[PDB]
Amino acid sequence: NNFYSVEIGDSTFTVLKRYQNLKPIGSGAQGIVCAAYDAILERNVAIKKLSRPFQNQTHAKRAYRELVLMKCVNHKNIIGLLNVFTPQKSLEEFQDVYIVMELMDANLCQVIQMELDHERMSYLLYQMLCGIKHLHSAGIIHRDLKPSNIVVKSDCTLKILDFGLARTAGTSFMMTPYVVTRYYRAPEVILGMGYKENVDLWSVGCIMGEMVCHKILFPGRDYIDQWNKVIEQLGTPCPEFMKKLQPTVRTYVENRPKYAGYSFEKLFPDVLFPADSEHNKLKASQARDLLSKMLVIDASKRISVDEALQHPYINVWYDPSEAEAPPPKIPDKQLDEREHTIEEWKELIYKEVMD
Amino acid sequence: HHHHHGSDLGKKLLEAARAGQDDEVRILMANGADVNASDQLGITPLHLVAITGHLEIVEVLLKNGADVNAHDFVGTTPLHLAAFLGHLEIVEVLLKYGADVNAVDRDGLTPLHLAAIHGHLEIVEVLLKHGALVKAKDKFGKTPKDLARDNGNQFIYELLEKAELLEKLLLEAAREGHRDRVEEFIKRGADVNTADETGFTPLHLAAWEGHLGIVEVLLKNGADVNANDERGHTPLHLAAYTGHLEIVEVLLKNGAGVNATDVIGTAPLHLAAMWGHLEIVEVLLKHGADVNAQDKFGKTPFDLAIDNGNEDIAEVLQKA
Amino acid sequence: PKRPTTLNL
Ligand SMILES: Nc1ncnc2c1ncn2[C@@H]1O[C@H](CO)[C@@H](O)[C@H]1O
Repeated sequence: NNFYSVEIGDSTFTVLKRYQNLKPIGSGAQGIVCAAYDAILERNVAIKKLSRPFQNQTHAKRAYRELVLMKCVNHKNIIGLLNVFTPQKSLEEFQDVYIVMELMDANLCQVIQMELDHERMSYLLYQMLCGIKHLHSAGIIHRDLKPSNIVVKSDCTLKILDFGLARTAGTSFMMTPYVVTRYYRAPEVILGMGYKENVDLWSVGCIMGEMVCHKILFPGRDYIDQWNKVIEQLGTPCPEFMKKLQPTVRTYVENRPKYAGYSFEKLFPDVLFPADSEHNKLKASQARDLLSKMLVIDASKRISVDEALQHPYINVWYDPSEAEAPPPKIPDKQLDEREHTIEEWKELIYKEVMD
Repeated sequence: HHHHHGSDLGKKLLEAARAGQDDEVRILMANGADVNASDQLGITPLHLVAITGHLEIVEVLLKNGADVNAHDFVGTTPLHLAAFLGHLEIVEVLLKYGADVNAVDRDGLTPLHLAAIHGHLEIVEVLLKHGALVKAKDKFGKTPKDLARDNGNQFIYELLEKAELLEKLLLEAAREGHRDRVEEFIKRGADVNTADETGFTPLHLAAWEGHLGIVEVLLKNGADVNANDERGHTPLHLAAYTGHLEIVEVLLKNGAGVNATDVIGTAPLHLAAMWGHLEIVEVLLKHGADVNAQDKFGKTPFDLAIDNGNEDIAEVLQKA
Repeated sequence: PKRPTTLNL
């Protein structure tokens, strides 16, 4: 018919005949991502394949959630949907879902490792914050930003790939050998506290500090050891913070070995930053000042997305059409709250694919 | 005038346990350190070693007399920490040495809550095997199944849901009068002291419907004789209301509260006189029911007998 | 200043 199959390694991609010359570009928790040439659009696209998402309740929840958001969210700094199809003809035969999205050049692992100047470092962080603020205007808190799900293009544009974890999603998604999620997990999530919208700035602080140090800031050996790596660097938090913790978590945190931490001048010395740009705001001290406001254990004392966009290191590139863009209207008011059975998820996802 | 001083090795033992130095802990215990050394926050060495997860030294502390159910200033027992951090090995040895499975902290959390919050399935099984309250509510009225749902641990959610359903069937089996079903659900592990949304236990429903055989079976399996519903009614209240003599006498033999009152102040003797069960009134008086008991309105059992026109019962109450 | 227009690899 109008479909054809191509063997990509061990995965089998049954894509539309319009998508030719499929080539692998990355491996994720949901499956393999391929780059193709859309002969109809005469442009390069990216295709990822979801295999029986409904069969897993958590994957069904994410697949539907991300299908809904991918459609209605249109923004310069969030990856854009181009097509959605399934090769199966009926609801009973329904199996796989293919998402066609804008094709980017690489992920942040190539940019974090290379040596950047202040102009590109701040502009990439600005593009990140614009995407985060747009997601927040729709009521989505990402809580899962890491170099692996942030992609860039050779013209220095940045886009967020996924929409993170919901409130009920948990600490992590399915397995992948190319990512360690706990490194960028925020203290609120670690210690079982509630999380606010500024939880995403902790991820940004870890990513920004990684652009400067060229190594993982907080490399925990296990889930609860991640807290040790955080306090060893930033210092044991104040008693004001620990009072908000649940009893058992508080008992653990109180009886941890006390660490005084290091000042951000010792954590991020001037030598680790590039030469001070010709712009007055793009100084090594300004980038360190932004880090001192993001990498903060107490979310109550951490700055917000709007405050970071007004920070002198970021405010250089402020454009209201990018930061104060009109928020997207999500059609499903119970996007994250709905619970269904495996066959109810199957029919719910199938309808999103077909219209 | 007299100035006492102490060697205070417990502070050194607390630090050696917090740092996870097992050789120093053994050396300090061998030099006289108290295994129950308390911090200003109430932390004992058993707390700190449970956090580090050193099973060998946990058992040495327990063998030397450490309080297995010590709680700190926020009410955290070592079992809370072991359930929070996922130390199955320490959870089992703590329960082996007599830990409280339903130990509760400042915010009403049991160890089953913490295992459900952080997705330690095997610990949930061990906690439930040792008799954890499946429907234990906290400061916010959330059961462990609710917290498993809130943290996305579906497998623990589905595990606790089937355990709640089994308790739900035991309740209806006791109400309907199916003795074989009641005994079957007890063998499968259903908590004999489970409660519904308004506080009725299986013993409440069995006494209400007059299922004496099931009342005896539940009591033989360790049911709470004086469990309260939200209104404050014990099984003896409902038994006195129905006028079922055989159940009233069985409840009293197993230690029922003859003078228990509800939110209004109504005692089993009030109900027996209210509904004209002279035979029940005599037995309640035989077990020492208070005749002068007043409700919120100042009505004694004699008053309610006079109000409802039970002339025979009011005479018995008058002589007492 | 003007936004950067190139990012190598
Ligand atoms: N639209 C996409 N464009 C470019 N690369 C992608 C895309 N989606 C996924 N990838 C690659 O796969 C990884 C995770 O799927 C990313 O880190 C990236 O390397």
